[PDB]
Amino acid sequence: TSHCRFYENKYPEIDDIVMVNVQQIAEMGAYVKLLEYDNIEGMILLSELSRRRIRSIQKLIRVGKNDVAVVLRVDKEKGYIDLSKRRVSSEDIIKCEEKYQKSKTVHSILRYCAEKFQIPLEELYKTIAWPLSRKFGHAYEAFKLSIIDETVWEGIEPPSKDVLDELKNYISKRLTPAVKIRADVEVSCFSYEGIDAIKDALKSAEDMSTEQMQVKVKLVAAPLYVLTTQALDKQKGIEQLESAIEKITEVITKYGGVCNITMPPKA
Amino acid sequence: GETEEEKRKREFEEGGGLPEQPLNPDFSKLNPLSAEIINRQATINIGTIGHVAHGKSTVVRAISGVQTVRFKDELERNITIKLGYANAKIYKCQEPTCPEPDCYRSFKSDKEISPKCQRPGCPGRYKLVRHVSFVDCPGHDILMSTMLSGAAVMDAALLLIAGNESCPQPQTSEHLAAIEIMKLKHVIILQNKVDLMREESALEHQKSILKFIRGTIADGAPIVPISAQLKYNIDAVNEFIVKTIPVPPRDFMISPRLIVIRSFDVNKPGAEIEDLKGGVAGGSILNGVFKLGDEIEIRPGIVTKDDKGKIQCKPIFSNIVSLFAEQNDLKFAVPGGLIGVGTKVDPTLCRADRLVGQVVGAKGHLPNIYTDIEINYFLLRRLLGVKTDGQKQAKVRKLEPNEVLMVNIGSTATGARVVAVKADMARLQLTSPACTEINEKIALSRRIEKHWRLIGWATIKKGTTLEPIA
Amino acid sequence: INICRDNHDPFYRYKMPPIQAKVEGIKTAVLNVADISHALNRPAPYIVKYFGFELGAQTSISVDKDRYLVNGVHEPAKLQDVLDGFINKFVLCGSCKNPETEIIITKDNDLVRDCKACGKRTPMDLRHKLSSFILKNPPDSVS
Amino acid sequence: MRAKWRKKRTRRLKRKRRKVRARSK
RNA sequence: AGCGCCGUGGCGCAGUGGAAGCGCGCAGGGCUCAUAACCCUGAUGUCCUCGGAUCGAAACCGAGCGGCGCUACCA
Ligand SMILES: Nc1nc2c(ncn2[C@@H]2O[C@H](COP(=O)(O)OP(=O)(O)CP(=O)(O)O)[C@@H](O)[C@H]2O)c(=O)[nH]1
Ligand SMILES: [Mg+2]
Ligand SMILES: [Zn+2]
Repeated sequence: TSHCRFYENKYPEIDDIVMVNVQQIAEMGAYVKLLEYDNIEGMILLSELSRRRIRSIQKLIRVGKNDVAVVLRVDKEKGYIDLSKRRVSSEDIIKCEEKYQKSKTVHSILRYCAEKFQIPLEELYKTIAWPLSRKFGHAYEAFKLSIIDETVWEGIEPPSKDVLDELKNYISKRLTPAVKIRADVEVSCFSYEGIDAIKDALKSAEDMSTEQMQVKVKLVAAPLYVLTTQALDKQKGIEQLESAIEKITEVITKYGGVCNITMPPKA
Repeated sequence: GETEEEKRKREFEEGGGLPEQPLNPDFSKLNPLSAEIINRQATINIGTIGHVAHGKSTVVRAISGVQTVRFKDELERNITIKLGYANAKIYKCQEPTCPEPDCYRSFKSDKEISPKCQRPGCPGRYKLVRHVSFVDCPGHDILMSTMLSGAAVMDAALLLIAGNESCPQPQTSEHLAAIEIMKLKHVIILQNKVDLMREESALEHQKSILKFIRGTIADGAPIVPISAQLKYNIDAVNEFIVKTIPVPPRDFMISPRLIVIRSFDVNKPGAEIEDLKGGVAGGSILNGVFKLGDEIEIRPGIVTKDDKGKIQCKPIFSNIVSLFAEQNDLKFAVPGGLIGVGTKVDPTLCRADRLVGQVVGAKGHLPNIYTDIEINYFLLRRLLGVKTDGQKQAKVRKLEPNEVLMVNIGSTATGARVVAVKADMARLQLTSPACTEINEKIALSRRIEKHWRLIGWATIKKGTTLEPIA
Repeated sequence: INICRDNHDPFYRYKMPPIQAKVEGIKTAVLNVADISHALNRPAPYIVKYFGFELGAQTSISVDKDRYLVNGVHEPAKLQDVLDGFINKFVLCGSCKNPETEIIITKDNDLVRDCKACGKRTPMDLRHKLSSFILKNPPDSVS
Repeated sequence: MRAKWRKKRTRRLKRKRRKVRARSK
């Protein structure tokens, strides 16, 4: 069951930017629900809606799908929202869809957990999502850090530990991201012996592979040797491949041949 | 109840198989027809020449059965740049009761010493008279240096002409004249297209061909009507090859050498490189008895330019890891056959058309690179390969100072600049390296109508040698 | 596939593919303008706007996304003939009639046909609207 | 009509015939 | 021989973790005495073939098919 607004409180603040799905139009416009903040209803007057001319009303309203939203005035005493679709720009739309995805993913994971446990989903956001959004600024980034670091769940009080286990398993199953760094080096040697030099250099390159990062010097051609590594954090692969580059240059600068680089390490 | 594969294995075993070459035999007694040599290498090189879009490789695949790759997506259909290599074994059958013309049988490189007689009712076994290699030269107007290199490595020739097309095909004339330039008078004329032909049309084309070859150097060349697609008149060409073409003098007294025309990097992709091979250079030994594990150096080799602009050549020494000929890895190589010299050479060095027309010498000999060479040149009266629509085939003009000319010494495709032109000698400067071994027949081509045009022949007389940097 | 001309029947020469038209509501999208453009060393806008010049109707041009809409009911023959007028007036040079000539501006704003085989600077018909069109967008540098 | 544009068109046609003369002479 | 891309309703792009998407198409209706513009409403589909993960996978992954952009003819 979908409830327990993703953000902190029930009533949207002033000038906060949200995302609304059209639900019902009488004459004045889109008095509809929010999908980023609380699901409380809010007015959307038609003049607050259209930048172009108002030609196709039905093609424009698009009931059943989310759209941008800027809040202008809030009812904080009985509950209503003054919300608009005119105070937006494209670069604003970008962060709008960003926040849309950010809230959707956390709602999906915690809705799965609350559906499986039959534990009221508001208790899930109380016990889990809100402390993570306090520590780390957003529960999505907190889940991403949980995938690498277990410490995020310390100091936080489970409603039951099986909740922790199921959440860990599901975030590991769906939020699994490790990026491949590949480089390309031309052997341009015109010399006497390079094949044995290639043996030495590639043995040295593959021995540098760590237990968590196995660099594999694969063959795709005679000059072009390719270098692939699975960067686990995406900061050490560049220096690993730089070490391999130093190795290849140092090997071939003495036998008499020449080697040159085309593609440095890039994710 | 036996599979075809089990069968083939059985009559391969019963045929004597493919025996391994001995490690160290008596070389003073070996001939190119010893059973030790014929089973695992080709001693006669045969070239194929013809007009463009004719099907030279098709006759080769009809004779042997090994395809010529025809690679590079674009070149899968139009024309290929490198040569075409295929191996054929000339099997005669020892029973004289069967007719002579169908006695001869050409088979692939994988055939046995004595496989059964395919003619229904003959219990004889084939005896291999000789294993021969086939070089499919290009047949286009731009590719000319590779053709002339193939002719230089050719020992026998096969001219191909089509019937219903126009009689005077000038590409064929250029091929035959180039073959005449490089001292080859063993040519077999082949009429490719006979099936779509009338009885009188074939006779008229034959008369035209005979009239064509009256004033050239070659006089007594046979003509054979063969069908490339119908796969017939195969035995006739083989018996003609056996009869008319003898063995050019190539014995073991002459010093060992190599002339590389093609290069082959050995970098099988997808697998780990901890199991890798060397690099193969496709070269012909026109003279020399090369074995496994010998020192060799590529004479023109590494080409570099210094800050002053001077051309420096570093001869590429290398240890031979292996020699590949015929089908099996062989211990010692027989001159008169293309061989893949697989060496510790760099993978890039043999990648592209890089070892195309270069000269290689074993340790124990010093071929000399030259920078300026004095040539003795002779030239024809009209260019060949120019279809004049009824007007006096273009008469060739005398050479001029400071002209770029494509000079093919042996196999090297070099662009020379003219320093002096005389009545019968000339002086050439090479911005690209060339080396002089003994005589090394040369061909000359000019830029007259956009693309390259052969003009005449030449021989090296003098030259300014460049001492290699150790 | 055309031999790049209309009243010209060789077997050997430079090639052009025919152009066609699909319907939109109405305006015809022409599929084969970029390929002919590359076969004539002349940008697609020159093709489309010349077709319009000899035609006399509203047109839409968008080179980034391949939707070249020319408005009107034009059977294949009519637009292939207008493009034939293009190639004869523009693409082919004087002496040999080379189907690859570029459009070049010297220090003077003399828009000129320039060839490769004969290589002359064919005196261009600046007295046409496509001349002003081409001079508006310098070739391969403002497109 | 707009005799403005007709006069301008006549001037332009005269200009074009003059430049054709200029190339031709 | 290997890696990066893709898998349409008639076409171009897209979100691929709530299950067929819009523009442009089209059949039909609305408006106008009339046509267009416009307004609207509807019809086609096995996000490729088969599994894992999941309440559920066109979708996250995979055990492969079909096609593409490089290495480069790689004994
Ligand atoms: N009618 C006929 N066609 C043949 C015959 N042999 C080959 N062809 C056809 O020639 C066409 C091209 O063959 P191909 O071997 O690739 O030509 P090529 O000799 O390599 C080109 P180049 O002469 O420049 O080297 C093929 O389609 C083949 O069917 C033949 O005997 N008769
Ligand atoms: Mg060939
Ligand atoms: Zn011209």
